[PDB]
Amino acid sequence: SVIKPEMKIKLRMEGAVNGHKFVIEGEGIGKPYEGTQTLDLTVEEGAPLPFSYDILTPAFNRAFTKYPEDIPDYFKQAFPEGYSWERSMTYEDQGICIATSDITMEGDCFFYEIRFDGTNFPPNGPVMQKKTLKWEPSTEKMYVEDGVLKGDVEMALLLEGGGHYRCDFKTTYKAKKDVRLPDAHEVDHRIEILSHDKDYNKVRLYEHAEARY
Repeated sequence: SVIKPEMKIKLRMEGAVNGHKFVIEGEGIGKPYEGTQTLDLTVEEGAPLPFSYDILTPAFNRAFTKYPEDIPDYFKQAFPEGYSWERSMTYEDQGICIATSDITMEGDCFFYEIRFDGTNFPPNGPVMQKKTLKWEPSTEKMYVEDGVLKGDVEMALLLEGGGHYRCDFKTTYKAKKDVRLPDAHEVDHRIEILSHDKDYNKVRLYEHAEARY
């Protein structure tokens, strides 16, 4: 098929959180049909990041999802032409992020151009005080609306002092060509920062994702 069993990834994210501009370069590799991938990410502008890196990690490609044969795979169908997504992330303390990504393919390599913007995070909140530990595993509900695919997922960041910091993700996924559309289903996620240097200038990031009814 067009999507090979092993695919490389190159990316750039440009963004700003509470007005702090940053840029991150990324390269990685994954297995699209097994729904796994690992990225090496490097801050190239705006170091040291004054906010929690975890708010960024889900912005760093549902092509990397294990899809059963009887659910149409919106994402792998979309290539070689590719697809884009747009996402709002509404945190429980009125911090808000918006991200977009345009995903293309050249050979055995995905390319992402990501924009990430976040505003209104409280100065003593867990994002600006870097109190987050990891995202809890999640279940994203995939559904069709306006001829495209949407995903809604209730997210929670585990916090240092125990407790959780919650966020509602809404994503719209837009294939660049006509594809077969699935029925409502779910995608189970696990995302982990495997390793990082002190200020998260270097980060190694892993996701596993699998679709089902």
